[PDB]
Amino acid sequence: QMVHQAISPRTLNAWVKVVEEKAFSPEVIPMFSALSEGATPQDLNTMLNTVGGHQAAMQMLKETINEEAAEWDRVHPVHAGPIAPGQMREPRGSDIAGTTSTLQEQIGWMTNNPPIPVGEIYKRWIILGLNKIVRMYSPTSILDIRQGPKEPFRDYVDRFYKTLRAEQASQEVKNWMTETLLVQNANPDCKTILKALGPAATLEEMMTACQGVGGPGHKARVLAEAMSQVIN
Amino acid sequence: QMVHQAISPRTLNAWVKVVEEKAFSPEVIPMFSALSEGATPQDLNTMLNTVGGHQAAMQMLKETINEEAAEWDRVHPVHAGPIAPGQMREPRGSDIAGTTSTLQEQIGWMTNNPPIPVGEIYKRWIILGLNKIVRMYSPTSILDIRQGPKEPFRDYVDRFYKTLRAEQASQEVKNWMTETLLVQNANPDCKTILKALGPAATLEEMMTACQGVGGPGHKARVLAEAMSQVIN
Amino acid sequence: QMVHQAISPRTLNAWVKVVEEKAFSPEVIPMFSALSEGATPQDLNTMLNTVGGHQAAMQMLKETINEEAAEWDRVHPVHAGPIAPGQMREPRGSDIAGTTSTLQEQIGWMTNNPPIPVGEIYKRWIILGLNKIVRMYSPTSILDIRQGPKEPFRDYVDRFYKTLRAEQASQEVKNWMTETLLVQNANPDCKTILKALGPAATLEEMMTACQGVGGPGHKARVLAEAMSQVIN
Amino acid sequence: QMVHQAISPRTLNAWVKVVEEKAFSPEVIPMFSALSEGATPQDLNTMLNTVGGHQAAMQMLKETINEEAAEWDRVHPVHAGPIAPGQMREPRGSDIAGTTSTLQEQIGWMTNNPPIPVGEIYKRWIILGLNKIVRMYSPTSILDIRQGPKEPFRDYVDRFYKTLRAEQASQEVKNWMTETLLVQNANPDCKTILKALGPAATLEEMMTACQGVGGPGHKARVLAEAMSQVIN
Amino acid sequence: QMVHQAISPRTLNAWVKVVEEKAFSPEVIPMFSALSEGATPQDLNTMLNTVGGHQAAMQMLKETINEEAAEWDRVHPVHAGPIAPGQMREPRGSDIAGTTSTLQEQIGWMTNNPPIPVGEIYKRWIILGLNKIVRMYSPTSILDIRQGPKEPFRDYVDRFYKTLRAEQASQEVKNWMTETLLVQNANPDCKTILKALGPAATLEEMMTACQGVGGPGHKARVLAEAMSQVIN
Ligand SMILES: CC(C)(C#Cc1ccc(-c2ccc(Cl)c3c(NS(C)(=O)=O)nn(CC(F)(F)F)c23)c([C@H](Cc2cc(F)cc(F)c2)NC(=O)Cn2nc(C(F)(F)F)c3c2C(F)(F)[C@@H]2C[C@H]32)n1)S(C)(=O)=O
Ligand SMILES: CC(C)(C#Cc1ccc(-c2ccc(Cl)c3c(NS(C)(=O)=O)nn(CC(F)(F)F)c23)c([C@H](Cc2cc(F)cc(F)c2)NC(=O)Cn2nc(C(F)(F)F)c3c2C(F)(F)[C@@H]2C[C@H]32)n1)S(C)(=O)=O
Ligand SMILES: CC(C)(C#Cc1ccc(-c2ccc(Cl)c3c(NS(C)(=O)=O)nn(CC(F)(F)F)c23)c([C@H](Cc2cc(F)cc(F)c2)NC(=O)Cn2nc(C(F)(F)F)c3c2C(F)(F)[C@@H]2C[C@H]32)n1)S(C)(=O)=O
Ligand SMILES: CC(C)(C#Cc1ccc(-c2ccc(Cl)c3c(NS(C)(=O)=O)nn(CC(F)(F)F)c23)c([C@H](Cc2cc(F)cc(F)c2)NC(=O)Cn2nc(C(F)(F)F)c3c2C(F)(F)[C@@H]2C[C@H]32)n1)S(C)(=O)=O
Ligand SMILES: CC(C)(C#Cc1ccc(-c2ccc(Cl)c3c(NS(C)(=O)=O)nn(CC(F)(F)F)c23)c([C@H](Cc2cc(F)cc(F)c2)NC(=O)Cn2nc(C(F)(F)F)c3c2C(F)(F)[C@@H]2C[C@H]32)n1)S(C)(=O)=O
Ligand SMILES: C=C(C)[C@@H]1CC[C@]2(C(=O)O)CC[C@]3(C)[C@H](CC[C@@H]4[C@@]5(C)CC[C@H](OC(=O)CC(C)(C)C(=O)O)C(C)(C)[C@@H]5CC[C@]43C)[C@@H]12
Ligand SMILES: O=P(O)(O)O[C@H]1[C@H](OP(=O)(O)O)[C@H](OP(=O)(O)O)[C@H](OP(=O)(O)O)[C@@H](OP(=O)(O)O)[C@H]1OP(=O)(O)O
Ligand SMILES: O=P(O)(O)O[C@H]1[C@H](OP(=O)(O)O)[C@H](OP(=O)(O)O)[C@H](OP(=O)(O)O)[C@@H](OP(=O)(O)O)[C@H]1OP(=O)(O)O
Repeated sequence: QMVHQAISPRTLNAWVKVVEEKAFSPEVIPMFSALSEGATPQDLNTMLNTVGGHQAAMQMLKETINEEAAEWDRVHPVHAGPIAPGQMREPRGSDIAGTTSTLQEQIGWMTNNPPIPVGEIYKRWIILGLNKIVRMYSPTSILDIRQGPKEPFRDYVDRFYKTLRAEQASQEVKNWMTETLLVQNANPDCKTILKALGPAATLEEMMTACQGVGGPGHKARVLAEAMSQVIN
Repeated sequence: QMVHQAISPRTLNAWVKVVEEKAFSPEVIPMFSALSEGATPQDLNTMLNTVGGHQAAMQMLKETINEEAAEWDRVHPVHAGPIAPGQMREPRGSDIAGTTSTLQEQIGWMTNNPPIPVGEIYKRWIILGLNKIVRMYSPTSILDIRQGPKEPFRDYVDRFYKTLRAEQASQEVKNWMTETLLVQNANPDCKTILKALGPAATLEEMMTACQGVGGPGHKARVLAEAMSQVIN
Repeated sequence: QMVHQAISPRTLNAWVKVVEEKAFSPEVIPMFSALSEGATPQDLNTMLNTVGGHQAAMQMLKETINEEAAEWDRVHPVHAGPIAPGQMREPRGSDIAGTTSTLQEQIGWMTNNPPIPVGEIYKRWIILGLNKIVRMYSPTSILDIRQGPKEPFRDYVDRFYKTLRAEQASQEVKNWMTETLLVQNANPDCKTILKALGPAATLEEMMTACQGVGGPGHKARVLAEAMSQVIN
Repeated sequence: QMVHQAISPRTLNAWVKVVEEKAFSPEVIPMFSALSEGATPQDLNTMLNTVGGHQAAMQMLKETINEEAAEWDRVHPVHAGPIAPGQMREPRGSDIAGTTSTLQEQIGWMTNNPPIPVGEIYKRWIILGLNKIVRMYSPTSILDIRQGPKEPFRDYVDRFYKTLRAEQASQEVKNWMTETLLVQNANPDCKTILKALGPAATLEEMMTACQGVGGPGHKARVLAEAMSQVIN
Repeated sequence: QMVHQAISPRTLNAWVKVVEEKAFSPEVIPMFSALSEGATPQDLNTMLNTVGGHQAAMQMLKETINEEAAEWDRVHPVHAGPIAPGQMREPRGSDIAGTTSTLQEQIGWMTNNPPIPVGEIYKRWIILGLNKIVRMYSPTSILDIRQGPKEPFRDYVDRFYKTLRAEQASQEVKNWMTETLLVQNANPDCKTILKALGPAATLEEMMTACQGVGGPGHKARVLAEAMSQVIN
């Protein structure tokens, strides 16, 4: 037969925009519940594959799906023997998840009498994964990258640029983030030097200027400055 | 038969990441060319539907595809007469674009003898559209929203928030953009008042303070201050 | 039969020069796409084996190819039974990647009716790997090796020479890099000592001169110098 | 038969615009590869013939194509002579490039069973040529035409006007280039005289004024001025 | 039959790494002799085609191979008459070089009774070529580009950038090379001006500042300054 509730182009685009705009806020759960209703496991897998970024969250979702597939296998004992020509094989957990089943098999299960709604079962598994992501997963934010009090400026710059590469933004916005947040979120010891350097300093100049922060000479210099302020 | 070069989960995710990270920089043309080789028009349509945002760009792409389909229809004249039972209908432009053709028909055209590579024809049409986008389309940027010299502060705030809603960023990043760019990119007449308000000013207080800029009272007051400087 | 699109000597040399000149900049993706079109998986493997250096990137590419081969195996079920004498075995994921297939088998698949373009499928897998490399892989640079603020000079020298051995350069250029960058990219505490040492100092004398930096005596001496400057 | 992927008017116009806008930046390689897919060698030659200017680059491309045709002829031995009435002659290197083959022969090769993708082979040869151009060819720029320290002003003017005639620009832009760059890019010895002449000076007047630069009289005069400054 | 000593992926990669790391130092001769032993002329040609850069060296090697092939043809007289059906044609010099012989013919010669080791003969020819390269070929070096005493700065800059384009380095290393060596290896007359310009000067500003060096004005000015020092 045919699946009447196969996802339309606008449904897929709406799901993509939901993920891009809201990330994994709780709002994602109702949206996925409504956009994916009636769809085959193949359509749900398409929707899950359209998620860009958030690799850790997607791995969490995959783990949850695998656990639910194991639970399905536990509850449904394997039947051994020759299947009737009219009948078809009973779904397994991987069949529900669509890893070991074709679209035709999923449609056959969904449109059979009695019907096995593999799409809805898989949808509930995905919802469990999404709930776990919403509770547990925290996406990386370039706004959260601050230099530690004893962190070398080079390591902080490396973390900043890694997070910026993972950041969802336009290249112009990422350039503006580099120009604004990197110096601002440095620790006070490095920030003093960076401000003394001037606004026109390049990254190499900034990195050389802070290369000694925490070394013997810089420690002695700041200690002597504080002691001189005290004596005066 | 079956299509061996149907897009895999990783192929679709790579396309999604390419669009999210590069927007419509020229790099999008090779990637789409390489990620979509040998795919059916249905897979191409899926890839196009996973593009979030850039609605004007997608409208441009659709116009280009429609014009290419019209060109195909002009080149291939429709032949009147019943098709042979072992033969299938010759594709029209809409058939290549995937609008009026099913996946089975596309596979039949691609795997026939002689083959009609509808996927590759549609790929070239999409590449023409993408080239037009890369040449002529410029995405909206929150960094580009600046108050006009005579523009009311309300209108500028409205434009800023519309562009922010359209911006591809996390909610925390969007909040930071609101806290940073809105006052910064205001015109000097509003910006002096906004600075006089102080950092703690809310949006409504900021908008009330600038409500009279350009009115008779504000014009008279600034002229009076300037002539106070002059006749000092 | 024969493969009409086997890579020519100039095609292979062009690929080698692309890798040597641009490393894994995005330009590598279109170039590989155009140089390898119509080639057997054996030719693509020949092209991949000519990449000198970038071992981590090539391991990434191999992981991507293995994932795509697993996806192929998942989508193509194994058929058990006696193959027809006029027929050949259906390609598996390793067969497309060329690990478990011979050049004759690849040519037979590519030139059969219906054809299985194993070269094109493998090319898309390699393109996915190259896209991952372009996005995620960053080659080591001798210019990026700087001494940490608390790093011993000997450890920094070891890191510098390891990176220099990995660097793509002529031996004369590498000697010039040793003569220019090693002292330049040392931290301020070691740089002071190295500059006081003189331009004729050897590597052993430089390591001896900086051997005590961060030790108790050096710390006391720099502290005393700072305090003396403060008292005076 | 007929070629389904024959270049459309928009495809050819896009190729022309790509060449006009980007000259031979790396971007030309993907665009060509995308615009020329599935086309006959005749369409490829039409695409190549629309390149205006860059004659040296076109010559390099022709040399690369001839080299690839020679390689093809080396790999494919010439048949004995008994051509089957139902079969057609096997293509040579010149047939792949379309110099000695007609459109009908190219279509026959492309649509035959087994197929010989003469268009794609030729496209690979053209891509090799374009890669050579991108790597090696540098277009002449009016911005780079500067007078040598001992170059006569007449010779520099002649070089400037030759380059300007070769430059891609409108006549008004060329006139503005003449009014701006010619005096600006002269050597200091001629530039001083040109500045002393005044903005209204014509080309003939400037050329007459600089006719003596480097001669014994001008050298003696400039030396005398320098010595007079020294004595005073 | 089959060639048991066909080059493995690691053999080819080792040869590529040898050429990239050692260029044509004498170490290349043993390495090539060891990696290539027992291989067909086709494998030898692959290894030679994987050499990027050093085009003059490769031309020398090709000339040496052609002369050795001529020597082989002189020593082995061509015999007129039909070859025996069980026998194969006797190799010519081009057959040993692999230009006019297919892989099947090479394998047939190497595995015949008595055997003709065309691979070993070709290897000795290549060794002669590599020896000629090691003795007579010196690769271009960016470190060797120095401005002549009265070379115009523009010509020296052109030479520097051509050599830099030919240089085997990463783009970052080439940028650093431009930042360091170009001013450093200018002649003293231009170098004084370049230092007077300052570190922030662009290439166009440097070319304008040195455009007059060697012209009448600059010669008179420097002579006048020297005479000022003398008559001081
Ligand atoms: C052809 C088509 C119709 C299809 C299909 C199709 C079929 C099956 C599956 C699949 C479903 C369920 C399980 Cl439980 C496993 C499994 N279990 S296992 C042995 O432990 O790994 N494997 N698969 C791969 C299988 F089946 F192919 F083997 C699956 C997918 C998933 C959909 C999915 C994506 C996701 F993110 C998280 C999920 F929970 C499920 N997509 C992938 O898995 C590929 N992926 N994975 C991960 C990650 F690791 F981060 F989670 C990532 C991807 C990514 F999308 F690239 C993206 C960056 C993130 N799609 S179409 C048009 O969409 O291409
Ligand atoms: C079921 C499935 C396999 C399928 C399919 C499927 C089938 C056909 C088409 C389609 C293709 C070509 C043309 Cl030429 C037309 C057409 N020509 S017409 C009379 O002028 O409108 N109509 N269609 C709708 C048709 F065919 F249904 F009639 C099409 C699509 C397109 C793919 C596409 C997306 C795109 F962005 C630009 C394109 F050029 C083509 N997607 C849509 O069209 C929906 N869309 N449109 C637009 C816009 F208008 F902005 F461009 C937008 C969307 C959006 F994705 F929401 C996104 C915000 C942007 N997908 S699946 C798993 O992928 O869901
Ligand atoms: C004879 C010939 C025609 C052939 C062939 C030939 C045949 C197969 C393969 C191969 C292809 C695909 C997979 Cl998926 C695996 C696999 N999968 S596995 C079980 O997990 O390891 N193994 N192979 C080895 C196999 F098949 F032989 F078993 C492969 C290769 C690869 C080509 C390749 C190179 C590459 F860099 C990255 C790739 F993704 C694929 N070359 C190698 O792999 C050897 N290599 N590997 C790595 C690394 F580890 F860094 F990635 C490195 C090399 C290196 F080249 F030395 C270089 C330093 C880097 N070539 S010829 C003229 O070319 O000599
Ligand atoms: C009927 C029709 C459909 C056709 C065809 C048609 C057929 C063949 C060829 C051709 C193709 C390949 C080779 Cl390898 C040779 C060859 N090899 S050879 C013995 O060394 O000269 N000769 N030809 C002439 C041949 F075959 F006709 F004899 C060719 C062309 C080329 C296409 C081409 C253009 C190009 F720029 C660079 C190329 F590599 C290939 N166009 C020309 O060559 C004319 N050209 N050449 C050069 C230059 F020298 F600068 F590169 C220039 C032109 C120019 F366009 F004027 C432009 C200023 C530059 N077109 S159409 C479109 O006319 O209506
Ligand atoms: C298909 C395959 C199995 C094969 C083969 C294959 C077959 C033959 C040959 C060949 C061998 C010997 C001679 Cl004596 C001649 C010849 N004699 S002649 C009439 O005077 O020119 N011609 N050939 C071309 C022939 F045979 F096609 F006619 C050859 C090559 C050579 C191998 C080679 C490379 C080399 F550097 C120096 C050599 F001495 C020999 N590679 C080329 O020639 C292409 N090349 N040439 C030169 C240069 F000119 F600089 F030396 C350059 C290249 C380059 F690689 F691009 C690189 C920049 C340098 N490869 S595979 C997988 O490897 O692609
Ligand atoms: C009589 C005078 C008024 C004064 C009073 C005394 C005097 C003084 O102290 O001023 C002693 C120094 C001299 C003699 C001047 C006169 C001028 C000359 C002269 C400027 C002459 C032109 C010559 O130039 C050339 O030959 C051109 C050149 C490029 C070198 C070439 O052709 O190769 C040079 C060599 C540059 C000299 C330098 C010596 C002095 C200053 C004298
Ligand atoms: O007590 P110490 O044995 O002398 O330890 C010191 C000291 O650590 P203490 O807090 O225990 O005193 C310093 O201070 P902390 O950072 O750990 O708070 C620390 O680092 P800093 O000097 O940068 O502050 C480092 O001192 P050093 O920089 O010399 O490594 C360390 O080791 P030392 O014994 O070598 O001084
Ligand atoms: O000074 P240059 O820029 O190099 O050019 C030359 C050159 O001088 P050099 O010795 O430095 O090369 C000539 O040679 P000399 O006599 O000084 O040895 C000299 O005179 P001659 O040409 O007669 O030999 C004179 O050349 P000119 O007669 O043109 O003045 C001079 O100046 P120019 O740069 O103007 O040629």
